[PDB]
This record gives sequence, structure tokens and C-alpha cells, in this order.
Amino acid sequence: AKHLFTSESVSEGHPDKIADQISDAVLDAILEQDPKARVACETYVKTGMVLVGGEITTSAWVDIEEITRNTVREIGYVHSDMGFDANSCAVLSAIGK
Amino acid sequence: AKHLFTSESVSEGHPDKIADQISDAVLDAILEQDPKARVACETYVKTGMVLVGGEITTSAWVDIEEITRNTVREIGYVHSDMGFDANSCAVLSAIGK
Amino acid sequence: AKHLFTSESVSEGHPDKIADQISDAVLDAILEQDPKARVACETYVKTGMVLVGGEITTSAWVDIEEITRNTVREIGYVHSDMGFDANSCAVLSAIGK
Repeated sequence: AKHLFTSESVSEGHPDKIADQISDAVLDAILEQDPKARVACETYVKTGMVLVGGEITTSAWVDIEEITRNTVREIGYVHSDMGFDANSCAVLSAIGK
Repeated sequence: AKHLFTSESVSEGHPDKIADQISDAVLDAILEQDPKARVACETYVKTGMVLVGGEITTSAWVDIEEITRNTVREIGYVHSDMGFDANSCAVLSAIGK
Repeated sequence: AKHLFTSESVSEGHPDKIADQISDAVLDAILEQDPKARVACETYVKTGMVLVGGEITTSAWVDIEEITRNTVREIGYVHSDMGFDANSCAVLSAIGK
């Protein structure tokens, strides 16, 4: 047989993966505080705005924006020229607990 | 000096005072948890979205949108036809500790 | 050769497909105005708010708000107790032209 098969991955630097990283980092810290919790959080990423919202039932106490900025920093978007920075980007916590 | 002096007032029902109630209800809640927090929270009221943001220095922990929906319900915007419903409206928290 | 298979669908009434509806309705609007345009719009949908944002290159002139409200209304979420209203939902266009 002769056939060509293709796949494609992204860096963490790509937006979508940024979104997922943010969401699950939130999930990680939360579930750490309480394993029993229930969390469904989605993250929109725009030019400079990071939006985070979803349904959470738990007794945990977590800052959304804190984990947000820390994650972005770990990725490395820290400067205007990169097009983004945790120090710059505004965080919108839309989660209702 | 015969002359007319005018002054106006808005009900609690009014958008602006709605925002103020939101803000200072948040502030009372936090200050209750922490007498010595430093709080500067700003509240925005669009049609279906109430936004809150600002910078709070403390160790407290408060479910913002909870306080918001509570305050609204207390005021009584409890239905669509009312033009606004607590259980309906999205709450956008932008506060950063 | 005996196996059970499964498939899954959602009415348009489902929120996700609602979001997709919104995006594509915007798309049809623009395309109607101009064919050649480049459009990449995404739509987040919270309880009371629909956020719409994307990269758009065109000579078009299109209100996001009117389109979104029309689409949602056509779907029927026209009441609070429904869980969502077309008239009182918050419309946010993050669109950059």
C-alpha cells in the first residue's frame, strides 16, 4: 500500500492550548484544595483579555486571576512584543460558585 | 431672596444606585471578614451584565457574584419583564487581590 | 460481527450549538454585505451574557447586537424562566476590524 498520513500538534504557546492550560491549572489547584469538588470551567482568550467562567461546586478558596497570571508567566508571554503579558492582560472571573 | 432651588434623587431601583449597592455590599461583606482590608471596587451595570472589578488587599475570601445576586434579588429585579433578573444576569468579576 | 454503535446529537436549543448559530449568522450577514471578506469569529455563551469576538477583514458594516438578538429570538429563548432571554442578554462584541 502507499498512503501518506498527517498529524499536527501545537506548542503550549498557541492560544487554544493556553486556554486549556489555564482551565486545567485552575482545576488542579481547586481539586487539590478539595478532591470531592466538581468543576466545569472554560477559558476564552482574546487579544489581551483572558475570560474564565463555569460552574463550580466545592468549599475551596481560589483566586482565578492568580493562577491565570502565573500560568501565563510559566508559558512565557511576559512582554508586549510577544503580544501578551500576564502583567498586562485583564482577567475576567466569570465562575459562579 | 425669592428663588427656586431644585434637588433630585434616584430610587434604590436606579442603575447607578444599584451599582453603588453592589459595591458597598461587597465592601461590607469583606470588611466584616477583614476589618482592615484595603478596598477599591468599581461596579458597572449594562443591560444583562453586571461587572465588578478593582484591587483588594487583604486575606479575606468572598464569593463576589453571590453577594451581587443576593443584593439584586433584595432590590427585586427578579424577572425578565422586570427588565432584569438576578438569576438571569451574568456576573463578571474582575477584582484582583 | 455483532456490535453496538452509538451516536449523539443536540437540538439547536443546546447552548453550544447556539453559540455556533450565532457565529454563522454573523458570518452570513457579513458575506451578504461582502463576499470576499475574511472572518474568524468565536462566541462564548455564559448564563446571561454572550460574548462575541474575532478577527474580521472586510468593508462590511454589521451590528453584532442586532444579529445576535435576532438569532437568539428566532431560537426562542425569549424569557427569564426559560433560563435565558434574547432581549435582556448582554451583547459583547470584541471584534477587531
